[PDB]
Amino acid sequence: RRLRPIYDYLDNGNNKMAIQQADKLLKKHCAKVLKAIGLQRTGKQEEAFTLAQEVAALEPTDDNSLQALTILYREMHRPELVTKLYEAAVKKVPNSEEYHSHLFMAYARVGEYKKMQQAGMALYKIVPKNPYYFWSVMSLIMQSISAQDENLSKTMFLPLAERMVEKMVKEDKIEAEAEVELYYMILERLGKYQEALDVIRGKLGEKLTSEIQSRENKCMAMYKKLSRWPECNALSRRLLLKNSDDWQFYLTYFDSVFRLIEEAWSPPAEGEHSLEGEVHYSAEKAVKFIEDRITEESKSSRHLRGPHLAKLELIRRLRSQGCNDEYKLGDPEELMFQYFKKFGDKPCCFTDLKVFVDLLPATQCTKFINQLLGVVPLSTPTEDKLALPADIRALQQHLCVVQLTRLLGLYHTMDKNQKLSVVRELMLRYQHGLEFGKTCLKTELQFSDYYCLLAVHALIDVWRETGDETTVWQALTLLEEGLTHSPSNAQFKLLLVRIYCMLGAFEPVVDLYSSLDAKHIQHDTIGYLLTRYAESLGQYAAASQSCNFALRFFHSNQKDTSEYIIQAYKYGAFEKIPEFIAFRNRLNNSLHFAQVRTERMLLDLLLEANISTSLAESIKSMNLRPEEDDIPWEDLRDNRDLNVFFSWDPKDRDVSEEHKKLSLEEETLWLRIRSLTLRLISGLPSLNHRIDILRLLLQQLEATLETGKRFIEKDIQYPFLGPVPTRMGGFFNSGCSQCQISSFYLVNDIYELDTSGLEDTMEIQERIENSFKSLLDQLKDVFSKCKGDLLEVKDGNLKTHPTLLENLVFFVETISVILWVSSYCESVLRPYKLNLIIMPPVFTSFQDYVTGLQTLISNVVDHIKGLETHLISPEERKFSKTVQGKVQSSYLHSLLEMGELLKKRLETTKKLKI
Amino acid sequence: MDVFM
Amino acid sequence: TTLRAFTCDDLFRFNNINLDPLTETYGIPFYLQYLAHWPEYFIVAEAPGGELMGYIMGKAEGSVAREEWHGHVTALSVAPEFRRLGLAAKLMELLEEISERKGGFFVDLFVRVSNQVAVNMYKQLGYSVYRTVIEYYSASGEPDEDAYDMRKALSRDT
Repeated sequence: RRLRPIYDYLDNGNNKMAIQQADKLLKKHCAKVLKAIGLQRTGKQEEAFTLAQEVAALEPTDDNSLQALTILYREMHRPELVTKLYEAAVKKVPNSEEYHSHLFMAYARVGEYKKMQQAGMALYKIVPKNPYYFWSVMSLIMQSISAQDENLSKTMFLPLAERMVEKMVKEDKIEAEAEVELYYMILERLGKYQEALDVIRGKLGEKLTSEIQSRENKCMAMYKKLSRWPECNALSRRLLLKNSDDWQFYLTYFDSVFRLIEEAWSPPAEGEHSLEGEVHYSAEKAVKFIEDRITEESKSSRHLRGPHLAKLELIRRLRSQGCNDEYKLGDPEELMFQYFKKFGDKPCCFTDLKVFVDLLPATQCTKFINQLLGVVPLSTPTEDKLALPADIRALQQHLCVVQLTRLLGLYHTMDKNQKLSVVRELMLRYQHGLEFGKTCLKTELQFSDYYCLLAVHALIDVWRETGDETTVWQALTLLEEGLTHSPSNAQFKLLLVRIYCMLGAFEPVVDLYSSLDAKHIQHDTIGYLLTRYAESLGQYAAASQSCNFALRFFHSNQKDTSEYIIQAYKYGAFEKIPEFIAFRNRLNNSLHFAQVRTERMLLDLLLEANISTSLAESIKSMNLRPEEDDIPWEDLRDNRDLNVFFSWDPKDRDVSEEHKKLSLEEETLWLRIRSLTLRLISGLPSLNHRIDILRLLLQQLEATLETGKRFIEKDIQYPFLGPVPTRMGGFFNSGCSQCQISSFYLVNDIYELDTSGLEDTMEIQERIENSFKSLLDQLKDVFSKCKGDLLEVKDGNLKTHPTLLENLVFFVETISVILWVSSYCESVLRPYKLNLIIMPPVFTSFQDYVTGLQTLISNVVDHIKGLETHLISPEERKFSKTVQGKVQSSYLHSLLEMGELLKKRLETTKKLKI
Repeated sequence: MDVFM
Repeated sequence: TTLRAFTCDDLFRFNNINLDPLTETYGIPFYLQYLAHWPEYFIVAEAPGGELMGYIMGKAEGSVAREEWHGHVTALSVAPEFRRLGLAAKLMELLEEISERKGGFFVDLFVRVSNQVAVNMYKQLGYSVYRTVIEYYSASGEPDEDAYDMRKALSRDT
């Protein structure tokens, strides 16, 4: 019982698992070290590896030891050490199934595709079971999706797999479903679509009846890729007659019908028109079908919105070829009006009328809205008040009319006074819409929350088109009221995050992003709102926590998705493995992962480098070298959402594709700047004891700082709900690019002086002196540009200045780099001055002046004394005193953190005075 | 909806 | 509405479905397991232009020869701008049909007893009530909410 009693107690929590195991040394076998290390591998890597590698070379051949080592190795992001166990356990004993299967799993984990096929074939030869012969074929395709774009993808790997599978179709050993799935996959990959359609449409497709429509959805792809149209139209109509609501089949039906009208298709004389029967030819046979679907849906108690959208899709596509020949479909205005009349009281009347709104004549967008407003059951207007709805149905029917008036381009023609009367009206409607839905369960949105968003998208619009600054506070009070009434709307929290960030306050942003529970995958598509503004506004604790959460998610992603790609063979998937690989690559090549990595490294550096840890000891603990970047740069993804904000803007000024492309390009430029700065900083340690690498990163950095500077001149105007332009535009205004380039030049000059010496280098010493005297004059200009006042009281308003806080975060991020570089030069000058004369006496003045400037900047980070002295409907007059009380207490927190960091950094200038 | 873990 | 299968690379798009106080996100290993093992009970609905309307996860894990081969429902959501359309009834009907075709006894479900919307939806579709798990939903500081285990028997078969 020494293997169960001593082991079951050896995994209690941490120490009862370790102490009972650590006491097992003098108590009794081959895996006690591994049992002890599994719970003591928390932070110490060497003390764990000294037993891990000690026990991973003794020929374990045990389920306990192997299963513990395959977890210890996978947890430390070292899976390559796993495969070397089971093969080491296989060379001693040719295990029947267990060890060979585990070895194949370890191969598929580590990623050795071309080595997993041989293991699978050997395991099939040992025991002739069926699901082992197809693991080999799946590995043979895995080693064909990696090395793509070559003859050894359709002539060396895929055809071999097709032959290996057809060697078993001749027999009767293919009785399964994953087998047919994988065979269809291999046939589609080679390009034999005509030969892959028949393996489904024949006899091996009957076993493929597991998913809902896994047969008519795998025949459709082949019918498309073969350019076989009528047998696609027949399948489309035969699947529409079953649902009459699927959009994915209305689309293919219309595509195939118009392509048959283009090809001038004619039916055969005998038998059904195609392999699926009853193929439609022209508009008449394609219009009667839609006008029959509408009628057949009219006699049901479900009110489908399929046919009503299909008729508009058809009236678009017919008009896209010939517009003068209209049969009976009718004007798109009347169709949209009747669609609003039917599906008006539903929340999805806008997002269905949006896509078809191009059908309007582009001039009657002010008559169509007046026609829609005639059917809503509204009250009497002139009761010295506004015309208000009466039910929850006649309120949604008007909210949709307001949204459509927004999208048609009517709230963008008014000029700063009608565009505020509109906000007043949409606030009256919101305040009245709270009488309904008074008994909501706190998890259901109020019925008129989208009356507040339409009164915030029209206030931020005025703020961005006039620079008023008296409407941002109104929008903030509106969002705070709407978020205290219905405290589960995520649009309110996202807009408050955005507006607080664009005002300069970040503390409420973290308190609001912790509210909307952004869990794991959300950290890649919504966490960018936090990573972009965390360390930009001076909040270093919140930035550290955000970077830590994102990094935890991405590393768990790597490990867990590798494991669950292992676990798609055991359950016979064989069609998600390419999908799981594409997903894992899209999640490791993400644009947000690179940003979080570089920001985490730079935060660690400029928070605990040369302060509580030497720069060399803090670079060694991050595995940084100036010659290797773990960033793709070619497969950078940008999988941020960018459409999580509801935007009713007029479909041409909300988010183009050019805007997403430009946002990705600007993010890549600034990420290249940040990564190059990090890699250059990571050479100053170990530059003293090569400079031929830190002299090429300087060329790259000064080329990318010109690419970015020419990008900023291309004055791009992102929408408010768009991609949030990066700090690069604010990195060049407050001069800090040149203020760091003039230091990375000084480090080069100091290295040249060191390799030459203070003997006959009178031309280098003068250049070093001039570089000192010209770098201090830029460190003073940064200060002169960042000197201001973070909060005014100008004419009763507040007039928040966030630029004076971004230019004050950049100054800290710049004098940190300048102090690192200076601490390098002291390392080169101290031994010289010890060995014993014009250059050290100017370095001493440079140091005594950098200290005197850090003192000035740490005294102008005494805006706390100028902010704590600020004084600053009957309920809208109370939420302003909380919005402003949040912005003020966020500026105070930011200034406190920056002042504390500068007070901790100014002490490090006592190790540079030489 | 099930629990997360 | 387009009813398709929840392919990965849609995990980057349910941010109008999963930004609710009642819908969870479950992490990536959960989604990958439910996509590898049971890809039949993972329908998703997509509007005319993009706009994921709402998905339905689901599994069928039991043991036949004991009358416990049931089809679970491990998630269900509809985007708050696509509700009251009959979408969740459609997805639950598809899950019942799928879990009946593979010879299941009953469909199971775990609905936290705080929201009367979901409970009055399942009492109306046909779902009876089974035991009430106490302190089921772990957290996320907030209290724990007991969970009605609902069961609907359908077309008794092994």
